[PDB]
Amino acid sequence: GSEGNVKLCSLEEAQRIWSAEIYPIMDKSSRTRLALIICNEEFDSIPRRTGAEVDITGMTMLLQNLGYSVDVKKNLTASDMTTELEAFAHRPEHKTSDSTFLVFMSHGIREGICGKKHSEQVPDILQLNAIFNMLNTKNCPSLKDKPKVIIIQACRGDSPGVVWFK
Amino acid sequence: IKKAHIEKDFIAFCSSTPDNVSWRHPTMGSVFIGRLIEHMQEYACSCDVEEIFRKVRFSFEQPDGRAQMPTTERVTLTRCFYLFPGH
Ligand SMILES: *[C@H](O)[C@H](CC(=O)O)NC(=O)[C@H]1N(C(=O)[C@@H](NC(=O)c2ccc3ccccc3c2)C(C)C)[C@H]2CC[C@]1(O)CC2
Repeated sequence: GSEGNVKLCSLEEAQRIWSAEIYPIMDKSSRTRLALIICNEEFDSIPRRTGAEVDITGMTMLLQNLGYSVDVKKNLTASDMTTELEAFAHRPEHKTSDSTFLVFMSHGIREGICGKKHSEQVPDILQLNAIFNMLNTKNCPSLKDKPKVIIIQACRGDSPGVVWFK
Repeated sequence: IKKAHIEKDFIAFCSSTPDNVSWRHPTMGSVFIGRLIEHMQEYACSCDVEEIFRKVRFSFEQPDGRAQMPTTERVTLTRCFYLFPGH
């Protein structure tokens, strides 16, 4: 996939970006930055997401280059995903961290993310509202006042996203 | 006891708009994922993540064949999140 190599901030460029309107960064040598990648490729009732390994490669390479230790979880149900997010939220490493990234890749509907067992008959959905709740100040006090970046690669229904004009 | 906001400092960034499809090349990967990586590599140094997500949406502005519009959702970022790559 992608190398995920980033243009680095110089010492001068970093010092130029100085203010009380920026999130603080912790010490490089001691901070314990974490990122989670949940990628559903193989599914029970819906088609296989061929090419999802190129996405995992690129995101993992980029997140590491940005200073995050990356955890990759594959082919999970909405319940498995909820338990995984609960565990991630309570990791002691967030206390000595300044931020987090959560990357979700799967099929989806308007309501939310598809689990491996999703079908029109029996739904397996992880709602976005649930992700925010599991990572909020109450459920994740270690990430209080720290930016929480969520990335969702998923359909949000089956419409083409267009209107036709003459 | 002291109160704290129950929900603060979040940003979610989805590959398309509510009800709509996202696209994925079967051997080359997702379009939104490829673009987000590229804009992050190029701009993590000089732009805050909220500015990068805007730049990603800009690259999708022209509907060319496989149209999709990434959208930023439920934003409670109170400050600028600069990644400071290399520090
Ligand atoms: C929705 O969850 C999903 C995106 C994902 O898996 O994260 N969307 C689809 O699977 C949609 N489809 C496709 O993506 C098909 N891809 C292409 O036809 C395609 C994509 C990108 C590209 C770039 C350059 C040149 C050619 C192409 C072609 C599919 C073959 C994987 C189709 C099936 C379901 C969709 O929602 C709509 C059509």
